[PDB]
Amino acid sequence: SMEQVAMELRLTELTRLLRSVLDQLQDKDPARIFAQPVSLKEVPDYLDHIKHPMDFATMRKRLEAQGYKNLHEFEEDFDLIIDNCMKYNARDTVFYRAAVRLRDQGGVVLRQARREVDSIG
Repeated sequence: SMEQVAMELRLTELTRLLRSVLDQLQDKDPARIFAQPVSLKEVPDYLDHIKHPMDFATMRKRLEAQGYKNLHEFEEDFDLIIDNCMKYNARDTVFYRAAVRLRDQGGVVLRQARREVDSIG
């Protein structure tokens, strides 16, 4: 149907906008601390601590399959990156501190993303 095409075009355009958002957030992690999944070879107990691991590569895979239907879903995954790290790692660590800085800098980006998603529809 034509309605199904139009809905698909909207999803494609959301995907474009979320790819630009993802790039902008990942620039706020210049150490690449959040770039890849925590390795279960290197942190064998990780899944005893963190039940829903997340990282920028995993989000990029979902995004390229058009697997985010709305901005809320995308933000959920970004918050997992931050929140998982702030639980597993202590305050005095470069990991925790990287997550704080990513959260604070990412807030700005996400605030305007929400306005764009609402504005363009």
